[PDB]
Amino acid sequence: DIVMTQSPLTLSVTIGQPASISCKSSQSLLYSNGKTYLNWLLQRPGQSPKRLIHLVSKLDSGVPDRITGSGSGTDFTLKISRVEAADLGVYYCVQGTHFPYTFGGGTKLEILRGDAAPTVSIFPPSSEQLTSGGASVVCFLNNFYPKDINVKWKIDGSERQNGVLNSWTDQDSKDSTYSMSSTLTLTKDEYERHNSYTCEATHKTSTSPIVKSFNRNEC
Amino acid sequence: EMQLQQSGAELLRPGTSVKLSCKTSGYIFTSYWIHWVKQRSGQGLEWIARIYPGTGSTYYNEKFKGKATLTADKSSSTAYMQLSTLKSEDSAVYFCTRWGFIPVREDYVMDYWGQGTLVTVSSAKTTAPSVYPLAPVCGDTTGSSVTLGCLVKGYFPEPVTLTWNSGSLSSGVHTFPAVLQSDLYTLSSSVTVTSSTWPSQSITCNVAHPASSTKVDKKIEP
Ligand SMILES: O=C(O)CNC(=O)CCCP(=O)(O)OCc1ccc([N+](=O)[O-])cc1
Ligand SMILES: [Zn+2]
Ligand SMILES: [Zn+2]
Ligand SMILES: [Zn+2]
Ligand SMILES: [Zn+2]
Ligand SMILES: [Zn+2]
Ligand SMILES: [Zn+2]
Ligand SMILES: [Zn+2]
Repeated sequence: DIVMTQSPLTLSVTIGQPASISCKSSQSLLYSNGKTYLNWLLQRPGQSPKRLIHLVSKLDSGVPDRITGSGSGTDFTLKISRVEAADLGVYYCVQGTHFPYTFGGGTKLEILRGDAAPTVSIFPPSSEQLTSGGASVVCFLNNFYPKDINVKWKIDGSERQNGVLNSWTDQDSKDSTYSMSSTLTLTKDEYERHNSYTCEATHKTSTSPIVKSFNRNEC
Repeated sequence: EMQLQQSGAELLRPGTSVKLSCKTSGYIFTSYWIHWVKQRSGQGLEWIARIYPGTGSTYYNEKFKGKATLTADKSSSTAYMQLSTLKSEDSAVYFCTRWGFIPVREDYVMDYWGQGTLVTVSSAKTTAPSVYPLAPVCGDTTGSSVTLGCLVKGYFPEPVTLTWNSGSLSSGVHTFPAVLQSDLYTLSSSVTVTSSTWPSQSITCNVAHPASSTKVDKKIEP
């Protein structure tokens, strides 16, 4: 089967700048009728894929002409002349010249924006949960940029690595930021044996770790 | 308005089979090829097969012969894809699409896609979630704006539906992708409002887990 190689894997571009994605094939995509069946698709976050280009350079209806396609043989390029927020998503090249049809691995386009420091919120276990014998401490690190962040949990000054569950959202199409959730789950008994619970983050926007904590006690 | 509606998420036991449906409308069903595409773990697409409903003619990617069987009910404008003897690699999202390539014209008409059908191959048991309200103590963000949360934990399988104030409150909402651990998923959502809204006016977390027919609303009380 034809192997389709796309590069780069991810590109970060500021709104207003140009972008270009490459797609290489293991066989020429020139069909015996002289047509080259190479398509480009865009899959926006949480949406089905959509064809942008067909026959190497022909734009599908309703597709902005900021998008351009070119190439031949085994080398193809998709270029966006001026990036806009709506261009966020994963781009794929797919060939139809050789059966079976094969796709490239995709290129994630991410919007490069000004660095943003996380807004951190920490939440102790709910009464409801403690009643069941469990206790989760939740920490939200909302709207930061770049995506690269490291969070550690500390209980009474020592790092706790076991029982942590992290989740990140994709880049927000409203402000181009990221958000992440970190949950530390313990037994009700151990939860009630400690005092301070700290959610600590390491991010580009600060020379020292970003901190949020609470001391559980009574009254 | 051309539309393709696919069936809901499926939890299938290993070794069994499923029949996925793709209901279309807005165009002449028998005159266009319908293709099925598979997507695993995010970016990673594969072409499965195509059927021309008018004649019932089909073409399969070798890899899927014996795995997928495509049919189409002209009387209802519905295409179907049966997946047989499911195993690990079959867990994925499947899309149907009126791709739009017209062989005779050697050109294309617009592609319309279904929303996708998630198939989970597992023998793990269906479990209802526990919804926990997250009121701030330190997650207050001082005055100005306060952020609340909702923790949905210990459920199986995906998906779960979470809205705030029945969908009324959609801005400043962050719902995180569920994470699987020990055969159960955990999901959380945060909502940021002004100090003026909460606690003055109520904020409620709405959660639904179709697989276990669970529907619960948790009011974030201070
Ligand atoms: O079938 C062959 O062997 C010969 N080739 C052809 O007839 C041309 C097919 C062109 P095209 O429809 O662009 O095929 C590629 C192709 C088809 C469907 C698809 N999809 O995502 O649904 C993705 C890619
Ligand atoms: Zn060939
Ligand atoms: Zn050939
Ligand atoms: Zn200690
Ligand atoms: Zn101690
Ligand atoms: Zn301690
Ligand atoms: Zn021509
Ligand atoms: Zn065309």
